[PDB]
Amino acid sequence: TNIQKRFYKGRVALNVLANNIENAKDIFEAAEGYVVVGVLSKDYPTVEEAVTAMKAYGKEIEDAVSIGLGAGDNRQAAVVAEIAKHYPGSHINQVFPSVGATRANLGGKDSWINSLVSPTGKVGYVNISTGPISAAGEEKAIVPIKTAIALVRDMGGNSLKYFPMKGLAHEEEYRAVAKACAEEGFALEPTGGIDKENFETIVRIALEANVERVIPHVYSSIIDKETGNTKVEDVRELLAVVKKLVDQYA
Ligand SMILES: [Cl-]
Ligand SMILES: [Cl-]
Repeated sequence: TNIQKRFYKGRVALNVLANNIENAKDIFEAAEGYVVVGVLSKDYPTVEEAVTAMKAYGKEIEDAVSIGLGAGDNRQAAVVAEIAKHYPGSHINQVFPSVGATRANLGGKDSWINSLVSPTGKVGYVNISTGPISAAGEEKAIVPIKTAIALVRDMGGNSLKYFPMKGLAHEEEYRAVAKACAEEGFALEPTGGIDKENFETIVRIALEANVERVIPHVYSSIIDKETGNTKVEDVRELLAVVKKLVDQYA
């Protein structure tokens, strides 16, 4: 699988955004290849323009592209499902009820698809009502983490995208998600409010739980607003943290 070479020592792959193809190349070099680089569907008016762009970013970085919704924006879920017919990338961000469509649309090309599920205020339970119609309903479907993992697997997904975390604001809920993932042999992608000061703790929680594959997403906290570029020195600093941390689980 293409994404497997993106995990440092098989444990942690960074997910950060690229502003342009030069930024993607510089990020990929700074992360020593242990990264998938987000290109957002929202940034393009059509599926065709998105596909063209993503292939052009991919050409340079061994197709280590993460196909984005745009901060988990559920209106982009149908657009991402459609992009999947024409470009698999290495990694695809998707909302829970569109995972199945996206896997089918890949038409057998290898890729890794996450499933957006959200905190609920209830330790042990995730909100799977993350598509456009489901997110707009009066009640949400709030279910035990492991039942959500089982359903994601039935839809052809590889991981839980846990969002929005607001950093460590929901630490106890995140701890239980990490535990459930580890026990089910399933991958986890913490997202939302991750910065250079809470990055190590968030990843460590997952590793300590014994989650095998973790993909932390680090977005605007490492983006230089002057250029819109993800900062290369920040990506270097994050990889150094990843190595120091993972080298302890031998
Ligand atoms: Cl996304
Ligand atoms: Cl957040």
